[PDB]
Amino acid sequence: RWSPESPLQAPRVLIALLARNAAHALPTTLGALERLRHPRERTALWVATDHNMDNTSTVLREWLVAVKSLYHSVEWRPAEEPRSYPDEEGPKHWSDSRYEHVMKLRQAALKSARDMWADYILFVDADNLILNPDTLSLLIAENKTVVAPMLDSRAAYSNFWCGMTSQGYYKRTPAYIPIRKRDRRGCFAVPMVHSTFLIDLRKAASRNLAFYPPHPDYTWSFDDIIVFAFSCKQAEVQMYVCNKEEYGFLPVPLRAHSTLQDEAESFMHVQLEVMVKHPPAEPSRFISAPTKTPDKMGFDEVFMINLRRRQDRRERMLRALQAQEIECRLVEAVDGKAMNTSQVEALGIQMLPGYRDPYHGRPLTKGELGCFLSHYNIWKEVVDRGLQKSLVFEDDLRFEIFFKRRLMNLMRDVEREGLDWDLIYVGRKRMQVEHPEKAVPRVRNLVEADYSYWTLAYVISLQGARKLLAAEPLSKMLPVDEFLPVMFDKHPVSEYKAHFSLRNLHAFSVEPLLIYPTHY
Amino acid sequence: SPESPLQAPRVLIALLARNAAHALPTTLGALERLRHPRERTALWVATDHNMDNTSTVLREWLVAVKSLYHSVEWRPAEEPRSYPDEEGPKHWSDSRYEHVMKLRQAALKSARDMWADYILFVDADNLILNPDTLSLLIAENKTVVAPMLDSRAAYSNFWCGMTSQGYYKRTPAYIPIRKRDRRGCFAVPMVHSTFLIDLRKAASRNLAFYPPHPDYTWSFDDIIVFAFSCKQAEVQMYVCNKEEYGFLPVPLRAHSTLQDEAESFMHVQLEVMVKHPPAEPSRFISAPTKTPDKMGFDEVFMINLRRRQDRRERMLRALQAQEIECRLVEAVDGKAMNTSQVEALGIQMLPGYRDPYHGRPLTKGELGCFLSHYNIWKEVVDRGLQKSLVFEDDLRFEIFFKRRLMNLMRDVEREGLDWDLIYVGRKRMQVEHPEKAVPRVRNLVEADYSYWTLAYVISLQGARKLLAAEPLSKMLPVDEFLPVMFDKHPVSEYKAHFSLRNLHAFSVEPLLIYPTHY
Ligand SMILES: O=c1ccn([C@@H]2O[C@H](COP(=O)(O)OP(=O)(O)O[C@H]3O[C@H](CO)[C@H](O)[C@H](O)[C@H]3O)[C@@H](O)[C@H]2O)c(=O)[nH]1
Ligand SMILES: O=c1ccn([C@@H]2O[C@H](COP(=O)(O)OP(=O)(O)O[C@H]3O[C@H](CO)[C@H](O)[C@H](O)[C@H]3O)[C@@H](O)[C@H]2O)c(=O)[nH]1
Ligand SMILES: [Ca+2]
Ligand SMILES: [Ca+2]
Ligand SMILES: [Cl-]
Ligand SMILES: [Cl-]
Ligand SMILES: [Cl-]
Ligand SMILES: [Cl-]
Ligand SMILES: [Cl-]
Ligand SMILES: [Cl-]
Ligand SMILES: [Cl-]
Ligand SMILES: [Hg+2]
Ligand SMILES: [Hg+2]
Ligand SMILES: [Hg+2]
Ligand SMILES: [Hg+2]
Ligand SMILES: [Hg+2]
Ligand SMILES: [Hg+2]
Ligand SMILES: [Hg+2]
Ligand SMILES: [Hg+2]
Ligand SMILES: [Hg+2]
Repeated sequence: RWSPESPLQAPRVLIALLARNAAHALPTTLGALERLRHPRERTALWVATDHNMDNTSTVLREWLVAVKSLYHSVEWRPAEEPRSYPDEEGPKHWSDSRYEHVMKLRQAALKSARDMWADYILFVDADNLILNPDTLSLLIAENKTVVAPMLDSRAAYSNFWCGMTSQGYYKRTPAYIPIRKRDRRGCFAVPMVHSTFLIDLRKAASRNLAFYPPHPDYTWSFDDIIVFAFSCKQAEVQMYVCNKEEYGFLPVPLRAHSTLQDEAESFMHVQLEVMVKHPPAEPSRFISAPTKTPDKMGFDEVFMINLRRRQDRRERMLRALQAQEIECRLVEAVDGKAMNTSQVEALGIQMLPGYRDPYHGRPLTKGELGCFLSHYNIWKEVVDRGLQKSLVFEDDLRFEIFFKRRLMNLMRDVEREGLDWDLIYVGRKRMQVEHPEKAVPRVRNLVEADYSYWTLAYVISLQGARKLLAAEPLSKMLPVDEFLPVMFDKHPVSEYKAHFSLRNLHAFSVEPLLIYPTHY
Repeated sequence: SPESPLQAPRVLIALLARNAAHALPTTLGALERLRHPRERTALWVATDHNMDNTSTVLREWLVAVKSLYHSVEWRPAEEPRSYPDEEGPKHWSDSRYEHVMKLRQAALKSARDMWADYILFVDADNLILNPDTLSLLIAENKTVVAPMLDSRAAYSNFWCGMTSQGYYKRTPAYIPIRKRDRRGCFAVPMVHSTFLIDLRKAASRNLAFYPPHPDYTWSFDDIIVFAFSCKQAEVQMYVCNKEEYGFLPVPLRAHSTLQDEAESFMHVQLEVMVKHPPAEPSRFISAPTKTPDKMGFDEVFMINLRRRQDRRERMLRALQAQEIECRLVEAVDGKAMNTSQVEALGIQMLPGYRDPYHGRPLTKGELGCFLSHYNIWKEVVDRGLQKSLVFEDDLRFEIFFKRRLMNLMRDVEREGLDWDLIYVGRKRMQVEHPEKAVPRVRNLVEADYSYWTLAYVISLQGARKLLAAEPLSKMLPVDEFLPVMFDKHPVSEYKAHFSLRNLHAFSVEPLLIYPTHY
């Protein structure tokens, strides 16, 4: 008699979470873990926290209490004191006692998974955002013994190495950039994975894996990730990294003598990078992130141009500026296409005689017309209200890490030197890259702006706002990203610089640039 | 790079034990030798209401094997030693039913909480001889599957039918399955005693040993309550008889005794030693010593060829297991005798004898076997043994052999019967009508035509009567000479050679001994 067997229950996963100074990331990080599409009754939690300067253990304790009954089991190993290691130089310094402790901890979680008869153990670093709720299911689907999902960072850094040096050190290989950029998809054999990975405790070879102590043959640096990677070689366990689709994001590690504020702002940029192409990563419905209070970054006004019909560009920028604690005045963009020929003449608008597109040879467009009038209105607002220094934003731009501190420290450097400036580029397209642009003395990270090509973000002074308006550019209409290089006298074509007489604009540019385009 | 093999599935073995010290050495030994990784095996043991030292045997064993297994849970309860609503140790009251259901439910919750793949229930007196039984059960990929355990009777750990009220039901399919005529895994409405639950299956979440399903309207029986639970869960129960798995004692009545259970499980060990080597106990438990008596006889002989070492070791184990002591008599190899030594004893075949089956005359094997019995008949008269039991070396002992045989001889001597021979093992040739019973002596009948000499009781008066006929000059096989002496041999040509056939012969009814191979 045939009788159908019911389905197998999902694999039994232990999620091991080591947390130190993670209160900045846990609301977003733990919310992502809650919403993993894996049955919570087939999931167990293992949490260890210690050496905390922030209220990391308090956030964890509240979250665990809220989700304890949903899971197969929960282990909780806090240690309030000491808040820092006796042999450390700072919270971001990986001393030997911190290496040893974290190794011992991962080993304890590994043993705990073995003792509770779990199929898999999943390590997730407290600052690792597992955005894809299917990541755990997808990693189980690969039937590997140690597999890791390639997480995206702001740079080439990711949670895997492509080469090793037979001494344990990092090593670039030609295949890293292809894997990193997902040009080659799949799962690849690599000598190193870290941060987040899945161990298959069904595999018999996993019984020989060990986070601590180092293997008896280990003769490398006292590094936690190196000790484990060497343990996979001895057990002949091939580590794999998969990039078949997007899984999550992670911040790039900081230097030893960095600070907790660096780390909190570093993870905030991760949230920004997510919001470039995704909705904002939501927090847990049981953890609440602290309320932020913004400012104008010491400016007289921070503008943001936006066309009302581009509603999704508006919400994205407001979420990004809010997350960076930056306040803006929304300026309605001049819809250049909605202006008939009569309203164009009503403002004395005439294209510059003989203008041709640098890459197609076309006259000025209605889009570039409405774009020039948008910046033209802001220049009018600057002169009317007498704002001495203002920052101007557009609606499609991504922010660099530590954007707020980095620009504010330039503005306190430009001010302390009494620089006679009109236009400071926060984001442009540098067109003169043969010889380097002349650096501005006594003001670090600032150069004299040569021929640029964009107006994504810039600082303008009241002096510069009058200079632009006094050149009456409405009758000599030229796209705004070319009219500015005409005003500081670095435009390549001289048939354009001839129509404008006085071109005494003091233009500078932040170096490196603090803002880039979204879709480049 | 090649992925390593998967580990074996995680199995929790659940063991309820009450008054099982008689079986735990042999039973626990069978489990510790299961071909299934101990690191992938966990133990769950609960014991209570013990009148024997069951609790001490388990603790002695668990302490010795704790370090070898993934986990060990241990639930003992010394007081009380019996249920307040019971009529005896073998009576299943509602408190006993309720407690046993709670223990199995507790074992199921344990298996679930420790994330085991399977839970294997094994009754404390179930001898899982086959070390691969666990592996085989897992292989069938069933949610509730049981191995068919052999018993001395038609009883096994499954039913083929069930009534609309939850009672046992015979079906035409039970016997073919029970005798391994139809081999395979069959869907049945009831399995118990030893079975495997697949906790990987989502349906197993709905199984519960306790409490009964809210629709349960049947009797408060532990196995039926579980059976109805799988019905509500739509989980099909299976039993597999593809090969020999293990052995099971047949349950006893509510008013049976502990010694009945102890001796009933001993018979399981005897049954194993028929076609299999002896079932060894755990090398971590000391089996209790046994004191053998002569069962009140003046002597117990065992005939055996010195060359048949295999038969000797098997009998000396079955006897020692039953606390029976025998004097070993070396048989006379009638095949190693040349034609000169045959005449040296004054031996002549009875004129005209031939085998009633293939027509052969008396054989050399049938010669020395008569002489071995002939030499024992002499030692009886020489030593003056009033009552003696005579054994051979290919015997199958019935259940409760020692007590049933002693009770018979006690019923005989208290009645003063003029007896000379009492068969204990034989082939009854009168099968049309039952043989004439002996009044006032239960389980004893007058021996009609019989045909074996497996084992028998012989008196001094009867030991003289055989030798008085002087049979060496007119020799038949010894199993045909006796029916001549009590005058039941159908051949009047043979009986005509013996002038006085005055032997008074009897037999136990039913027989207590049968051959190893029929
Ligand atoms: O004493 C400690 C130190 C760290 N952690 C926790 O362990 C993880 C370490 O992640 P960090 O962000 O603090 O460290 P990095 O981002 O700089 O990168 C890390 O990548 C690996 C972790 O996956 C190795 O730990 C490596 O040495 C280390 O540089 C985090 O979950 C952190 O919260 C602790 O619980 N206790
Ligand atoms: O209070 C108790 C009563 C029983 N048992 C245990 O229950 C198991 C089965 O009991 P028995 O072998 O003594 O009883 P049976 O031989 O008659 O076989 C049983 O077969 C089924 C499955 O075991 C049911 O339990 C049924 O009630 C019963 O007949 C044994 O391991 C016994 O040790 C206990 O641990 N504690
Ligand atoms: Ca990190
Ligand atoms: Ca039993
Ligand atoms: Cl430094
Ligand atoms: Cl320093
Ligand atoms: Cl804002
Ligand atoms: Cl113990
Ligand atoms: Cl049978
Ligand atoms: Cl029955
Ligand atoms: Cl003996
Ligand atoms: Hg690679
Ligand atoms: Hg590794
Ligand atoms: Hg430093
Ligand atoms: Hg705003
Ligand atoms: Hg059947
Ligand atoms: Hg059942
Ligand atoms: Hg003996
Ligand atoms: Hg014989
Ligand atoms: Hg028997």
